[PDB]
Amino acid sequence: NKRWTQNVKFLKENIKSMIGDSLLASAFVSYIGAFSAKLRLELWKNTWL
Amino acid sequence: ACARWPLIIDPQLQGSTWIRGKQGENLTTISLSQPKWLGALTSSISSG
Repeated sequence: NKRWTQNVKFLKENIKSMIGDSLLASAFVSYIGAFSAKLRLELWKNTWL
Repeated sequence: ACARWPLIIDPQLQGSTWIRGKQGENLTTISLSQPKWLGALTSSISSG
């Protein structure tokens, strides 16, 4: 019960947090890919995140 | 996880070698300069 309540509560926090993730993921897959290491990193870590 | 078709910019052929690795079976390689290339694609589209 204690180990399945913990898996529930974590998964409920893992829905809403996999809504903000998917935005970054999608934004990243669509555009980033034509750029070079340094610039790619500056787009998703220095501006988006 | 690509929605659009993957066009790959690969000098040094790192990308090409890895697609042959990942897609091992029936990855039919077709230069645009191949003579019957329209036939080989349209047959692979239909069942490939």
